[PDB]
Amino acid sequence: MIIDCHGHYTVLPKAHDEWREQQKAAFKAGQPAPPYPEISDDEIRETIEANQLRLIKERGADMTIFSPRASAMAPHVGDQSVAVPWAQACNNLIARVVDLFPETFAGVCMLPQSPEADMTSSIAELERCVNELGFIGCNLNPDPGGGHFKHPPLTDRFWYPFYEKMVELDVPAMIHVSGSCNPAMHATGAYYLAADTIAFMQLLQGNLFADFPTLRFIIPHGGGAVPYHWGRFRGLADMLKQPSLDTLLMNNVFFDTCVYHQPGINLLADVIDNKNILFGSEMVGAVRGIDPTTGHYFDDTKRYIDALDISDQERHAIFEGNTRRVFPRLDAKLKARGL
Amino acid sequence: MIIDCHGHYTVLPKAHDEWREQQKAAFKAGQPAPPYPEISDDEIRETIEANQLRLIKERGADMTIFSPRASAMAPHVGDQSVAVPWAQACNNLIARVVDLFPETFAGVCMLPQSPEADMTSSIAELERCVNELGFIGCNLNPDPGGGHFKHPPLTDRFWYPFYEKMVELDVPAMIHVSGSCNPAMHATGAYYLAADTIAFMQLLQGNLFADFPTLRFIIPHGGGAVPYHWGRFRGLADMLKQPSLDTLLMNNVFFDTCVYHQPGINLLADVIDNKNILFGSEMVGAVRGIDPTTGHYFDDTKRYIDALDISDQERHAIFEGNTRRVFPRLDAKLKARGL
Ligand SMILES: [Zn+2]
Ligand SMILES: [Zn+2]
Repeated sequence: MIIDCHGHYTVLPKAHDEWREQQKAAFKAGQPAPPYPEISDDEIRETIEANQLRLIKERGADMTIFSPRASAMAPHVGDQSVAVPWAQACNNLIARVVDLFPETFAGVCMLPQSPEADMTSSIAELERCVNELGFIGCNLNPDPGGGHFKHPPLTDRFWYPFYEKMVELDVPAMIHVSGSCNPAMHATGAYYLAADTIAFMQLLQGNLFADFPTLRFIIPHGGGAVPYHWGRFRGLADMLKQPSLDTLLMNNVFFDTCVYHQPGINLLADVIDNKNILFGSEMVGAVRGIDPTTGHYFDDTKRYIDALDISDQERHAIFEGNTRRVFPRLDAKLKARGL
Repeated sequence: MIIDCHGHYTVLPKAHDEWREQQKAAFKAGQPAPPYPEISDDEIRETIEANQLRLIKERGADMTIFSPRASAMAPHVGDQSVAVPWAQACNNLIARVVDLFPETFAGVCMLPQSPEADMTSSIAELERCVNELGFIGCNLNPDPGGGHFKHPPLTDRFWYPFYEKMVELDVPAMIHVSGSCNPAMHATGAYYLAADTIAFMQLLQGNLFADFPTLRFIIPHGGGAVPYHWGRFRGLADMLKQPSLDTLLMNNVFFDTCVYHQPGINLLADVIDNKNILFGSEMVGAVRGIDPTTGHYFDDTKRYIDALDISDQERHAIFEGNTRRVFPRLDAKLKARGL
């Protein structure tokens, strides 16, 4: 089995983006937001079937772990009064897609984070999503201010009440920022990668997993700059007098394979331990075109693992095993289906 | 010839970092600057001979392109009254080093940048360092605020008068942030690399080198995250409806070889055209220790170049050929010595 660990609901029913701009325009006008529209299951079936389900079929995947659209999380302007109904509405959409397609999609939640609030409503939405909607994970935005890193590092006690709910519920988080309000910083091509790189160093500077020994993070997009500069990060453990990386982090930190070329993927498999590598592609996302240089899709990352010269034990772990051990609720669901 | 294009004067005379802390502490009230100390040729020569030159010898290099200490250039709080005398004092030390060891060190200057100012004083110090001190390039800081990316992208018209001076003096710039004022961002493990990645995407969003076709940038640390995610950046060129990377950027953008492990060095060599790779090591810098996994130093990047399977012309471009074309003034100085 091939479980795609990274994916967002990007091609949406039209009334959803419509309401989102009315909710945005009503808040900056001092008005309440209009009622959320009704969306048909056939409309939801249409968006999914035309896009995600088609490519999963073509590309030989079985499941995709599905979360709200990453750019549209935009936890900026304005406040919690926008963030909570928006986060709730997007995850309700994710829950409905799983209802219509439960053998293929597993849910991961966005959180109603915003710069002016602590993690109280996100702990609520995580609980609502895991307990009532059957979700298996969350998306954690390390900079809900969106491009100036004006929020505390992930080792800060600001985050500690949130991590306790994660560990009790046994759910991991993918560190994942959203849209950028910084003109100097494009989101999907720079801001995503910088936050990944910064997040990994933040953990390297501290000892979070001394406090939460079972807490597990995924840093997406092959870990930002990190495997490419792996030797730089090992040497900094020594420069900081910190424990070696294999013990400090790599039992709690895992990287996905949304690196969009064979040489980036060849390097990931070469430098990061097989158990820390999770298959992902983030299809219908940042890079939707074909590679002139290969004739295959950029985000068809299975082709890079499939082209690797690895053992079947290694193929099983990237494609299915690693994700099921980091997401226990998904392992438990697949056992209960005999898989 | 073996020229290390990236290197800082990191081990300083005691009074310099001392005077830096008094210039900071005097500004902590309303005071002018304390007396700048006198520094001897023998003290300076000692630090160089105990450090950089000894390692050049053992690592078998001929030249180092030398710039002020990068972490301590960081002009946080406050303004030009600090940034200009600090840069002048810093650049003088590099000038004196080259005076003492001129066949071995070539000078590149830091600039008097600060968040509230334009490039007027930066233009002056570059002219002063190039015209009067004979420098061959500069270090250009895209975020002097020290950790928040609150400054305009490198494509903005804010930067154009400075590029005009770079263009007239025939000096390139290495894109370089400094120390971090962000609690969420360690400098050498995140901020250095995060800025490199953000800098490259900014230029990919626009067409700066249509305006300044002779403008040349070096993005250090193997391009930050950039070669590792080259397919993501190529695929984003189509997503942005933009010209291809080889034509939009790769006649004007150069990457050094400060990637501190063989597989990262293997990837950079693999995806970046030979003409865009400049040998560097940033020795005695962020990572000063030995690699347990290899038995050689992390920052001994020449050893990684030596292990590549490339032609002698290809080795020639990395070690001597590419940098002599990007720093014409040094080509002319080396030509003027018959080499
Ligand atoms: Zn994503
Ligand atoms: Zn440097």
